[PDB]
Amino acid sequence: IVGGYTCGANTVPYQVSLNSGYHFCGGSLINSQWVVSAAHCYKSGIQVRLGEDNINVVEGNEQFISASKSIVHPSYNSNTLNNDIMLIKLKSAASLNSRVASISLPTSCASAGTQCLISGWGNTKSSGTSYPDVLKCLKAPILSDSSCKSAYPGQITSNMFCAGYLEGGKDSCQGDSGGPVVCSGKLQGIVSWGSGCAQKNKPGVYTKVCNYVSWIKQTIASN
Repeated sequence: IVGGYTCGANTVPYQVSLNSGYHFCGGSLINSQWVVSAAHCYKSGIQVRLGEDNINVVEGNEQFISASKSIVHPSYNSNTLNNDIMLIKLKSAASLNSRVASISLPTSCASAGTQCLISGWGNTKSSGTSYPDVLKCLKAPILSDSSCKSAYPGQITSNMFCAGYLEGGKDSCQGDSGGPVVCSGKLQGIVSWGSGCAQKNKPGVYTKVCNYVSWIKQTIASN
């Protein structure tokens, strides 16, 4: 997260870290046994870490649960990142509490201007790279359709939306992958892609979760 701020220990209970001997992506807890992330965050043997703040230090409130299966959307396009969503089922149900809680899926898409909360342990610099210990936050508004399409000419599909600041300086970055974009208590987006990080006219492009609610429900139910 570029230009964000320390969220504060477990102030984003639904935020999770995908681990492969190291943090490589973010994720959102949607129920005691399922996590929503980006399809580009796929890999075998992922270990989900819940209740994390300082990913470099075991603080005592974490729950490490191996993913029993990571299901990428059937229509995921690796080149464009169209349909960049993935469901991860936990080998076992997480113990939900004040530091480990799920986020509600949307029942309708968010309007331009809707301010959201984006979080993650990604790269904190727009040039080069520096990773934080604790979870970083960022309040960013959803960008209008036209401004989104102008920034990424012909690269924005209906399963994507922009959010951030066109003047740059504040944005998500590599490491935030799969992380949440919560607006009014609803997970409306997933950290997907973008041109650089925090560049002017190059805001974060996020997976439009509202478009995948039926798929998510259908996948969770038959798994």
